[PDB]
Amino acid sequence: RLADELGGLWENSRFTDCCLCVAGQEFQAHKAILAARSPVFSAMFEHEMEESKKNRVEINDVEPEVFKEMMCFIYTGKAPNLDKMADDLLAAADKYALERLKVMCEDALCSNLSVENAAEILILADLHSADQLKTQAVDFINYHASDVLETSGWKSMVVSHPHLVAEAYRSLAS
Amino acid sequence: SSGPVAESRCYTQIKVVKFSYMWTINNFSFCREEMGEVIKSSTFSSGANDKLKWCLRVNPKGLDEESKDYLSLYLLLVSCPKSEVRAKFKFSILNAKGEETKAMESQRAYRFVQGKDWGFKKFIRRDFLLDEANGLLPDDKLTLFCEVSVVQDSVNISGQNTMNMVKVPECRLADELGGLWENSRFTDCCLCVAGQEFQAHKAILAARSPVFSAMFEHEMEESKKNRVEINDVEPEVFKEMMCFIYTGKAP
Repeated sequence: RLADELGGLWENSRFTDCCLCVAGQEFQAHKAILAARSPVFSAMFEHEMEESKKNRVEINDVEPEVFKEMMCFIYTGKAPNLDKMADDLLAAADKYALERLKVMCEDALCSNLSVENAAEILILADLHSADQLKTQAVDFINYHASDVLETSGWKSMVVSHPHLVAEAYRSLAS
Repeated sequence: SSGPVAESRCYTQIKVVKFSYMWTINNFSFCREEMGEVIKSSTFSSGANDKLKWCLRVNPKGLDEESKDYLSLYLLLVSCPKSEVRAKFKFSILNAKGEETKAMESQRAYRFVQGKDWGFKKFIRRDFLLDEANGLLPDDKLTLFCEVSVVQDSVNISGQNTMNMVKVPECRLADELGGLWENSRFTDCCLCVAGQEFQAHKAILAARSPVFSAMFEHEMEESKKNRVEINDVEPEVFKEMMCFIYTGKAP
């Protein structure tokens, strides 16, 4: 019943302290749990904002359908609707340095690997600074370079991201 | 020195491409080729690959003196791409009704090469064929049915299917709550245990302890929100209760 307390601070919203905003939409949330579980938030809340603009902040970088999942992970400590839409939740988690959610998102993406989109997964794993997902994507492309190469995704990644191709070649070497 | 059996390191698995060819000799009683003269068929192929092209070959009166009054039927490999086939074969004669009778098989796969023709000398006696009571000549035609089967001895195999990883979805939920206590991390309201000073939050207390929620919200949140005195327990065990409510374990 651990998760349902703390979740009760979220669905019922239980007298928060500061008001967030996701592209105009209104959300209410605390400061203790954010600073505790998200280091970027902790450095954010204390430095230059708590004195002047403490009430109002604009979070103008994430979509709300995944903001609900990030802010039912930070509070309740588990993310139910993760494997269906794990592609952008990894980006959100890595933006605010939520390492544990990052690792579950990497596991979810790694378990959804396929030949038709391994280039996209490699691009996201390089852009979002993943390591385990990068290694697992490199191994998967090494095994299935027989048929991933025909896909348009590989041509896009070759034209746009040379160093990933070079790193895959270096890994496949020896 | 030494030299025993050579291992293969791979399991033995083979291919078999078995097809057929039906050949009709119209007016066979009027063909009249003498001793030692052949009558070659039309080129036929399998269908899987047309690299190999075959063609049957009859000698209406058997070649050599041993087969003086026999029908000698041969299978010939016209053209192959400089490689040796290992095909099996069997011939048979369709009767008038439709059931092949004089089936004659090759017990093993024979090695074929371009221009090399394996086959059975003395397939059948001429007199038994022309008897006109066995019914192997419907309307004076001869139907011959050859069932080739090329064996190839392939190696089809797959290697590592490296599985999705990794284990250790490590949970470190206690360290975080320990960090609200040891570092003491800028709390919001001040408790008190018999004069002593402790600092603590409001969200976690209200969430996990209903009595705390009722103290913080009813008649207190307006005037005395910062300071409350818990003046009924000794601190040496209060520290264990309030390191249990947060971290979820009492050492």
